Amino acid sequence: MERTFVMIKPDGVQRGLIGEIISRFERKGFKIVAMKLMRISQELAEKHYAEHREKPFFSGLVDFITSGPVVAMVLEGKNVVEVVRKMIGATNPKEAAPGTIRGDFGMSVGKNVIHGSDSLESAEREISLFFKDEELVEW
Amino acid sequence: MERTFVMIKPDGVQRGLIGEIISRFERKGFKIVAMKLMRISQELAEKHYAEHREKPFFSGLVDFITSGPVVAMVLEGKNVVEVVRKMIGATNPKEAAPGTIRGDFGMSVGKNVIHGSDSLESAEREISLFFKDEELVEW
Amino acid sequence: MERTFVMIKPDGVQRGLIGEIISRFERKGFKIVAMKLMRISQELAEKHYAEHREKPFFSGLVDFITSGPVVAMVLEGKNVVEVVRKMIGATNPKEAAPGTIRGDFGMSVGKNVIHGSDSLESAEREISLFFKDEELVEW
Amino acid sequence: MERTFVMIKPDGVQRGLIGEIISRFERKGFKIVAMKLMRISQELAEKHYAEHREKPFFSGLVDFITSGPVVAMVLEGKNVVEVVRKMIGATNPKEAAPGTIRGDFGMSVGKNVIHGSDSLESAEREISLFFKDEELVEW
Amino acid sequence: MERTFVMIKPDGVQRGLIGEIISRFERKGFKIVAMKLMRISQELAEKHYAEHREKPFFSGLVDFITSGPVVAMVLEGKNVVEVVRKMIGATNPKEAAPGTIRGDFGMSVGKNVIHGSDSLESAEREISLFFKDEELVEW
Amino acid sequence: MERTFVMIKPDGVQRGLIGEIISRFERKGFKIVAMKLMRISQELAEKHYAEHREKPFFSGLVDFITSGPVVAMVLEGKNVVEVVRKMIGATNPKEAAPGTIRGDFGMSVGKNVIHGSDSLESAEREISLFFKDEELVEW
Repeated sequence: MERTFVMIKPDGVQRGLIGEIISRFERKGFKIVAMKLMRISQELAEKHYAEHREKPFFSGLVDFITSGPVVAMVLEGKNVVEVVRKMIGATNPKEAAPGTIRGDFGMSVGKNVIHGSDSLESAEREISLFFKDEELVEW
Repeated sequence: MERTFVMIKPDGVQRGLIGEIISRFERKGFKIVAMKLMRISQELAEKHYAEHREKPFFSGLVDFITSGPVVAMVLEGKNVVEVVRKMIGATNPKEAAPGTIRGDFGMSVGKNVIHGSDSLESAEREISLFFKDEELVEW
Repeated sequence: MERTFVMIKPDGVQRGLIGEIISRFERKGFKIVAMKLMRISQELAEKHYAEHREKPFFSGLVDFITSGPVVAMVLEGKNVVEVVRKMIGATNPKEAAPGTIRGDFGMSVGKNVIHGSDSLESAEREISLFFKDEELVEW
Repeated sequence: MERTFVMIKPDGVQRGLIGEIISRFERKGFKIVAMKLMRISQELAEKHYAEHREKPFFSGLVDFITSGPVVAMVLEGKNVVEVVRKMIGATNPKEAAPGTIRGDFGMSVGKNVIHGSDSLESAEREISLFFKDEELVEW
Repeated sequence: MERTFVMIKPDGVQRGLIGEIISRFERKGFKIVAMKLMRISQELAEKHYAEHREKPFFSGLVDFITSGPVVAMVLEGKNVVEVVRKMIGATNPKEAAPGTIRGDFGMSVGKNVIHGSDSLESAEREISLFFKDEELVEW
Repeated sequence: MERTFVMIKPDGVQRGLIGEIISRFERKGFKIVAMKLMRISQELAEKHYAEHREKPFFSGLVDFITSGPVVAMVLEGKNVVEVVRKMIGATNPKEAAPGTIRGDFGMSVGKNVIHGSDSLESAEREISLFFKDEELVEW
């Protein structure tokens, strides 16, 4: 059954938006099957953002995801990857539709509160990267 | 500084109240310094409820608490143990005041949505039981 | 099992509080087993308020209660009568506790947004008065 | 003055979404002029869904609207038919815009929480089908 | 740093929507740097709506913004003019996207709850018109 | 008729709680008859807190209250002073009941989010201190 990775970023955590974000996913009927508050190491951040490593300001992108506690989480349900992407909305919070997490809360592209996997492929990669098998919980 | 332990129980998880509960702690200004979704083992459930092990409802407690995922968490702030207990309210949701978590959501004395340490000592025992030091996160 | 009667009064209806009120009962885990929007007749209003028919505010009660649509409802669950009364709070919203329906929304002793049966007997009388058996719905 | 028919489906009712849905319509300024909790008979369901009778899985569509209590309701206000359609959003909750009832709550096309009339024509037909004249209330 | 003018119109004020509107802007991370409850004079209304003076029903447009207290306010933050325009949504509340203030609350074009500046140019004009320099507050 | 004074303090402003606070007063049915964002001057802060000027925390009070913008407001309605005090709750948020403003949001006795007049006399003094007559708005 389909799963996606979500990270509540340090700005989401620091601004007290964790409950609000989770409620949106629970109201929508998804299952949290893994979740933890953590601090992301340098290495892990670079691995996570590997496809961005030759892009402008890579290190400001990394610096920021290591600048505070995040909530790492795996959601399960039908069309979860795609549905979570639409609930989160466009990377740029000015362009993200109203009613999306980024349209309603995000302050800028760099401070856009939350990440969700792009694709089936990147969900599987991000889930394996952040969680061991034993951290997944059945329900 | 002062820390308390909170558990969103399987009824709170299964009913989609994780976010709402977390939001009350965030709006209150507390800092989540550790958090995880988990399944509680038989042994962990018995150590946690050790004081009630001679009571005739002990199997009802244990079977319930290990029946689905819970969210375990550590909260930090001034008077956190006392303040969190007041926010959660009386064990029996029928007696819990309106505006408490148990008063607004609990459905029975056993299905009361959430637990919070009841003293300084209980908070130290419970945090030690549920978390290793490495799962604690400085902001 | 145990049932109580609830009426969202014409002020609650006219101010747009039906959903909010219903949501508190749903988040609390009660089952709505009968519900309807209605206009209360003169006769129904007098039978309902029969005990106050010698009081000098009786015309104020009756004219108010039959002045716009109400929502009549039957709620079911453990301790529902007592729990619903506590959720609704004291008759005079000035005395009702914060977090109650009357404490959060009521504007005067007469415009107090909502009624809930005050005992087992009162709940049986009121349900009988407002609903025929065929309007009861098993889940 | 324009009216539309809304049905909160059994999944909306069973998941405790009745207040939330009603609040969205009351915040938007519409009047509930009829409402009831009911169970839909086989006959009524088939009549309601008559235009679908030669389409795939008709009977799964019927089976489901009879599988639990629904809330039947008539809303009144300007552009109500069309405005309610946009508030409810696309039949498919994956495609329904964020901020719509189906985008925020719906789990699938079959479990999409709510129905609202398509057209002036089908509102008039659905209202007559579910309500007698005396169940409409003036305000 | 960019600023925009917002007016909560008399219908928004009269329907108790002031907190809700402000919360949407605070959740989005904007700063209120000026705000007041006031009554708009005839002169000020005509000046405010000067570009509409040769359009149909100008005086009904004016009559209405003078028919009750409004909240005048200046918001500051990045892309504030444009982001506030999208949060408020299309002038016509039937066409305004769900999740926008006008899509969720507005009853009609004339009763559309709220105004926000069109452009950098009209923000500067509307701010100067409603506020003296000393009413702006630094933070 | 009866009026009280309310101040959303700099913690309430800086944390993004203005709307939420205002919404509780609006849902309660009170009329805002004057309101403004302001910076409080040293002198205004000392006159307001005159009774505490010999207490060792007086500098902590004054420095805090003049440390960022506040929202000053006048609310009108039956029993407004008493009712608003109950809604706000006890000075020390640890003692304030759940469902109060201070109980749900206050983080310390000094950072308690909000002030409301404590008597009829105090309300007259405070309204006089913070507002000129011309800032009062009849609905």
